[PDB]
Parts: sequence; structure tokens; C-alpha cells
Amino acid sequence: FIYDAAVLNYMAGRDEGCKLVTIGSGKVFASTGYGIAIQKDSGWKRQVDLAILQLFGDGEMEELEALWLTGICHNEKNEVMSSQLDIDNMAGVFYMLG
Amino acid sequence: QADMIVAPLTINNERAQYIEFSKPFKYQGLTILVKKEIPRSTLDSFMQ
Amino acid sequence: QMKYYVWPRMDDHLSIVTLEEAPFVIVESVDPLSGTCMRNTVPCQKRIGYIKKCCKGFCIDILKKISKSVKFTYDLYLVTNGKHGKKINGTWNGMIGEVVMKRAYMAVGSLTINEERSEVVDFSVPFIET
Amino acid sequence: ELFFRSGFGIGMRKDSPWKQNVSLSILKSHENGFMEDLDKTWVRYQECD
Amino acid sequence: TIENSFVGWELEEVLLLDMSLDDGDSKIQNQLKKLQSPIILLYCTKEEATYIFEVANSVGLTGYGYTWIVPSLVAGDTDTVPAEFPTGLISVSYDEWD
Ligand SMILES: *[C@@H]1O[C@H](CO)[C@@H](O)[C@H](O)[C@H]1NC(C)=O
Repeated sequence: FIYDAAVLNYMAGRDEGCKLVTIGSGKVFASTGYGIAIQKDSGWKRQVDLAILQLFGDGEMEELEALWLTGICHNEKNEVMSSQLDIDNMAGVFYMLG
Repeated sequence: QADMIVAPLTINNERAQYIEFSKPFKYQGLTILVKKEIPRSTLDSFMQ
Repeated sequence: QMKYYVWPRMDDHLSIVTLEEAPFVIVESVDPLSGTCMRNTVPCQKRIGYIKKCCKGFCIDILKKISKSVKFTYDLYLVTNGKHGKKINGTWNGMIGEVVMKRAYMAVGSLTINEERSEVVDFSVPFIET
Repeated sequence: ELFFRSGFGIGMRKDSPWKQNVSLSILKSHENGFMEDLDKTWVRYQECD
Repeated sequence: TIENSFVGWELEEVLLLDMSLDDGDSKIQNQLKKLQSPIILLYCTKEEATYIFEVANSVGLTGYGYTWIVPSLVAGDTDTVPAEFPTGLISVSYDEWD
């Protein structure tokens, strides 16, 4: 599935069974960003952007995502949950006698 | 003396009062680094 | 039962256009006890016939703080023509379609920035990576 | 973990005649992947992890 | 009614004017200086109301962004409309035309 990253990461972290993962452990290719579209050459464009930058300063922006964009399926250490080994894993040993 | 700044330059509210910034090269925050402890790694020996 | 669906108006009265998807914008039906949006929600109409609806999410939480500091007003309404927006035969639809036609004056929600859409509207500094 | 996220930009004097005609080439270069090639030839290569 | 409702009704700057001594002072205007909000409730009589608007309209917080609603008391017989009533006054009264 090839879709926007800001939706997949939220969805893949809040699924039952934790059976879905993003390749590369958070890999993105063409980095752009979201935003607020404004009518061309509007007088507001000078003030809206300054307001947003301030929310970085006080950390409000950096804790909201802890309120809407969190999951339980931790993508750390690459938990394997057993291997349940098969024929394929022991390929060489079936070759050594060959 | 200058007409354009081409170097790693973060964006913050104080600096955005007086100039424009266009749009980013790449996105990154900031972290902390400390020395490794791999000298104190778990060694092995016969008698252990 | 009032003859007017919405109260007649009396540029601090701005219009907004929004789309519904992801945790960024969530649409929930109105409470049947009183027919009003409950706490922690912003009203939002919906064309097609006008039906009240409740809008909430992460992205809307931004529009509350930004509009409070710069002190302007708004009244959201969802869009009724396609997805975020695609150019066909030199025409714009969707959320981008409204702003070029001056019927909206601002769009908030989940847009994506690229070169093609900066030839018609203007964006601001991004607030989340994608 | 990352705790204050922003991005390097190209800064100019206010209201210079290039305000809006430069940030298209930065923004268009992302689609071509040209910003990626510069990344893998000046940032990431052989290492001990 | 406000407490037992999920909608976030709120009230503040509750005012009370003393039209008993009729000293003619600006105690009405001085008290109403600390006022805000686009909805203001009124409860008076037709004869005494004309004085109320005059002081309130003198300050000017009635023109554009403020709406006033009055009970059926300030209605007369809906045949004559005394002056000083702000433009766009919405109010309720006992049914007459039907
Ligand atoms: C802006 O960029 C366009 C690219 O098509 C170019 O034709 C034009 O000369 C530029 N104008 C300025 C003022 O740089």
C-alpha cells in the first residue's frame, strides 16, 4: 500500500495484533508538509504563520500529538514474537549432506 | 553586506519577525549524544 | 420552526472549508437529546438541504488556538465535490476548488504541499511532517 | 527522542524580489528526488552501528 | 437549567441597575463598562426602556456585533414602535395576528 505517511503511521500503531509495519522503520521519500491554504495575496498570510511558529516555542504543538496520534504497538527493537521455524530456515543443513 | 543566507538555519518566532524563510530543505529536530559504554561490554571466559 | 435556516449576517467573519478523514478531522452525528453539538466540538454544516453536524479532532484543535490569538471568527462547512482536489481540463475542484473560486477564503485540515498547488493558492509553514 | 522539530531554510532579506520565485525550486526539487541524491552522497554512508 | 445540560452554557458579568432613587447619575453607564459577549438579555418595561437604550447606545456596544432579545413585556400592542429601539431587535410576544 502506497499512501500518505501521516495517516499510515497513526493507523499502523493503533491496530489489534500489531501485524502491520512501515518499511524502513519510518521511511519517507518525498518530504513535504501539511498546511493551511489561504487565498492568494491575502493580508492574513503574515499573521497566521507567525502564530503557528509560536506554538512550537511553548511546546503546545509537541504535546497535542501525544493526545491524538499515539498507539500501543511499539515499533522498537523489532519484536519478532517467535519464529516458528520451517523448512526454509534450515536450508544449508539439508545441503551439507548433499 | 549580504542578500541570501545558504547554510543550516533553524526557524523560530524571533527570527521570523524580520526576514523570510521560504520552505525547508529537510526536517529535523535536535537530540543529545553521550559517550558509548561498549568498553564495559559483557565479556566471556572459560571459568566464568 | 424559523423561516431562516441560519441567522442573517450583520473581514473578521471568515469562511472555512474542511474535509473529513483520519484522526485529524472526525465527523460525529448530533446529540438527539437537544439537537446541538456537545462540549469540545465546533459546529459544521453540510450541503445536501442543509443538515447540522459536529466536527472535532486534532486539526480542529489548531483552528481554535490560532483564531483566538489573532482574534477572528469562522463557521466551518464540509465540502460536497470530490476529494482534496484534482485539476481536470484546467479547473479545480474540492477544497482547492473552493478557494480559487473565492467562495471559501481559507481551507484547513489535511492538505499536501506541492508545486502545482502553489500556482493558485498560498500555503503557510507546515505544522507536521509527511 | 526528538523534542523540538523544525527545518533548515534559505533565508533572505524581507520583500526581496525573490521571495516566492525561489521556494518553488526547493519545493519542486523534492518531487524529482534530486534532494535524495544529495542526501545519499553527503550524509549517509559506511559506518559502525 | 444551565447546570443540568451537556452544552457548555456559561454566564458572567451579571448586571443590576437601581432605577429606584432616579438620581440621574451614570451609575448605569459606569456599571456597564465591564461588559462583553454578543448576546445581552433585557427585562424592563416599555416606558422605562427608552432611557435604558439611550445610555447603552451612547457607549455604542449595540450596533454590529451585539444582539438583544427582550421578553413580551416590552411589546405594547405591536401597533406603534417607540424610538430608541436598536435596529434588528428580535423578541417574542403573545400571538396576535393569528
Ligand atoms: C520567476 O520565475 C519564472 C520562471 O518561469 C521566470 O520566468 C521569471 O523571470 C522569474 N521572475 C523573477 C522576478 O525572478
